[PDB]
Amino acid sequence: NFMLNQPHSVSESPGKTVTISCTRSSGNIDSNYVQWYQQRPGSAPITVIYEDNQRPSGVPDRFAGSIDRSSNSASLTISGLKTEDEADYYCQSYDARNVVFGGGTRLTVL
Amino acid sequence: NFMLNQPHSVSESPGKTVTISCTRSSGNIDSNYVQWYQQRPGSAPITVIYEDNQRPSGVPDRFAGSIDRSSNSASLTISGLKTEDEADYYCQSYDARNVVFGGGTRLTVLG
Repeated sequence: NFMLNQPHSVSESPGKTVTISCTRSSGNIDSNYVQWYQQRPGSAPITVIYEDNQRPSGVPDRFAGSIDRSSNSASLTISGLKTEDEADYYCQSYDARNVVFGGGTRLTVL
Repeated sequence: NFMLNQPHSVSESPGKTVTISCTRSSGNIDSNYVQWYQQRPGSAPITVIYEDNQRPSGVPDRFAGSIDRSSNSASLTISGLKTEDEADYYCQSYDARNVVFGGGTRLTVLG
């Protein structure tokens, strides 16, 4: 088993870039795919990144996923922030007998 | 290209067994693994079921995943219902390689 640790929240201005990171506590981050989910409270989550850095159809190119083996973390970078981007972001990966989610990062667009 | 439709709300008394459906709009429900996530207020989702009926350790056997091919859907059944089970439940599967989520179901324990 392992944990995916990410900041409770982060704030940034519209038009700017923000990076939300997810650190895996044990085992190598590159051991399994990392997904990034966007959820606006009251609605189901939406996949913005799957398999570390692949954006599904219909997701703006302003979203990009990356993996950093040196820090054993995954990052979601959102450029040109739009108000609509305000939402909670959860990273997720696979362990052995479970799917583990990060605590989620509340992104506030000032 | 498909959607995973679930009932918006479901309610049941404590102690009883509640079933939450997840219906795939197109393509066989059994052609890709279905996961079930439990999301309590202001917190992160947790996996209660993965690969159709697998329970990670920690999750009570009170939760069970199943597949009904006649209604092309997956179901999460929760027995010994407790007020603590109240939360939003999301089913999830794969379209190509993308992760598709169900609309979600608000489970209220009328108790």
